[PDB]
Amino acid sequence: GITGTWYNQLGSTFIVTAGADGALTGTYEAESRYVLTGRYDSAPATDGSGTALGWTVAFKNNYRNAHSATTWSGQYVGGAEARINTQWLLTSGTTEANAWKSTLVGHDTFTK
Amino acid sequence: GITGTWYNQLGSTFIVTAGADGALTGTYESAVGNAESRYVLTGRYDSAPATDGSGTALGWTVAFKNNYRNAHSATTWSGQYVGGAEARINTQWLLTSGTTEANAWKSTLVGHDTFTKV
Amino acid sequence: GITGTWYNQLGSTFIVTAGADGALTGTYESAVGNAESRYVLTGRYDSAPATDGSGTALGWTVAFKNNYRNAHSATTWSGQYVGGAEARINTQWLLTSGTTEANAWKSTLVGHDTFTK
Amino acid sequence: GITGTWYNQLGSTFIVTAGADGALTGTYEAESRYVLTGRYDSAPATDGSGTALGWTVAFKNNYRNAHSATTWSGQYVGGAEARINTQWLLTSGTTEANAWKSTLVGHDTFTKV
Repeated sequence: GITGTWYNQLGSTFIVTAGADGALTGTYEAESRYVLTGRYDSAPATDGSGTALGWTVAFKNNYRNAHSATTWSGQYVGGAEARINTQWLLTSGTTEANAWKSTLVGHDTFTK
Repeated sequence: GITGTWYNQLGSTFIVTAGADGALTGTYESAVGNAESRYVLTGRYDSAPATDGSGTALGWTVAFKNNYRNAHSATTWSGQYVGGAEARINTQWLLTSGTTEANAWKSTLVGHDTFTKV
Repeated sequence: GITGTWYNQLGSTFIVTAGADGALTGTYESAVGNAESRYVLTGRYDSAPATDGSGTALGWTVAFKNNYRNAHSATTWSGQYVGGAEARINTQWLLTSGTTEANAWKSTLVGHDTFTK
Repeated sequence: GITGTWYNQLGSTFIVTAGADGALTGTYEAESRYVLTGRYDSAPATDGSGTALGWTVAFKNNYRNAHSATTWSGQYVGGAEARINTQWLLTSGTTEANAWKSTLVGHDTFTKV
């Protein structure tokens, strides 16, 4: 149930395809569209546990470059209403003097 | 630059190819935890970084499933590449395990990794 | 405002008083009632927040050790108070457990809690 | 052992006094001095385990206000070269429109040297 169009809390849209080998590929939202790549556990447990996954987006496309990248780590939860629960790290490229403030942390919840 | 073999402070091995689309591909082998042999990684990087001395932002994911064993978990590394006589990849990571809704609050570990050439 | 009784998404109880000097003191309730699961908290907040609608920055710590149990672990919450009337406290936390040097890479959990008054 | 003057890799002086009832009090460094308050495990294991700790500093004093606070979470590793390893979270006050980018994360290592 991972393959699909997902939306987070701020109307961002993630279109993902989950290959049977464990690959995740797709798009993050024209000038605002970006490539995404990740991996997921293609053989989760069955004690009712979520499926672990993750992905990465570099905020560079042919229209802009913000010099940074975000990784989302979390799990897909199946049920009457499917969701993906994640936490994320965004890192910006900095000078070494500035490295201490290069990384933001947050959380996102996605729904179809 | 980024392409090559790196080692973190625990001895884990990171073998990467940085392509010109900004794709990261390679394998990861962990010196710790419930992992054995190599795992597939996939990632992205800024392939047109600032020319100002700023590091190179990157990120990647490893799901710890291979033919040897499955830890039902995935890790992401977010950080930057700093070139030079002692080139480095400084990262922070999130490790999420599959849990039941009830146990979710203890699903995610956080830490930092430093990768160097030896 | 910040002073009062709050609870997070899992029903845990936080009893906090904000001091005139930016001090935060109070108690963490794991169960509603049980005293064996009652823990001392302490923190700091911004006693003079910006006037443009920004929240109020805050932080606090709970070490999981009282008269009855010692988990050998400690949690810190970082986040902000947002008043108005819905009034919410939004945080991120870090829980560390004492470990050997060899297992330090698995000593800290991370998450987010939201509080209701 | 915990009580003392600690320095991080970036300079900053933290002065902490450890209390027998698990409390932590001190200052982060006069217009750049701030109150720090925290807790720790005053009965740690002797199996080689580190002592769990946490503290908070809100960056307002009688001179300045940055509208931000930081929490540190980690453990004291005593022994030959006493050290405190930590992960930290800094939050600033934001509108809740800028809320997704209100919180920075990093790690700090402290020595008495």
